[PDB]
Amino acid sequence: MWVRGSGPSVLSRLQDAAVVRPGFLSTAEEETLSRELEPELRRRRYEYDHWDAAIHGFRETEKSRWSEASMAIMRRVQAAAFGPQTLLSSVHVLDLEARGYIKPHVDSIKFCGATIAGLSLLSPSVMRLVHTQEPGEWLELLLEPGSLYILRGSARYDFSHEILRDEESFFGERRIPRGRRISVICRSLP
Ligand SMILES: O=C(O)CCC(=O)C(=O)O
Ligand SMILES: [Mn+2]
Ligand SMILES: [Mn+2]
Ligand SMILES: [Mn+2]
Repeated sequence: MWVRGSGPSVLSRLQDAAVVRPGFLSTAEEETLSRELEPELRRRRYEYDHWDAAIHGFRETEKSRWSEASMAIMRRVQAAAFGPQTLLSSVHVLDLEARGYIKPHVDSIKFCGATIAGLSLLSPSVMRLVHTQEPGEWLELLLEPGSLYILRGSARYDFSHEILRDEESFFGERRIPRGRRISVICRSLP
């Protein structure tokens, strides 16, 4: 079980809209990614936090030039997550510290398209999707290293997403300890 719903209603409506594929990436693929990004990210300071920022305890980069092994993975993501849809010119790499987390938010409708897909690296975390009008409507998705999640349609427009902080990091009743986490985010264009 990598998904948990607030009821079978939200589960029915989002079965093809909020998708997780654990084991999308192989060990080699995970490491290929770690090797390439680590020195690029390590050149940056974890940013000053802002109460009014969705993301906390983070540093990031936008990557558009890839080695051939990495390019192969992006295409696999592209093939699995996007229809006949155009991708943004760059890919978002997010690096969260163990004490870092992401607050509830909908990814900007001006600059993001209908599909968001993301790979998680290094450490397990929990993405919770809560309905923007109804706090009672939610899903939790368990994101282990090497997993690809896809959020599209209703899961991308009508729900918020967030990556729970360590103290609040529960998949159901199970504790998911938070460590440092690298994520690689592909977004469709408007
Ligand atoms: O790491 C992730 O998958 C979350 C990325 C995200 O929500 C964002 O940067 O808007
Ligand atoms: Mn920045
Ligand atoms: Mn987001
Ligand atoms: Mn129980």
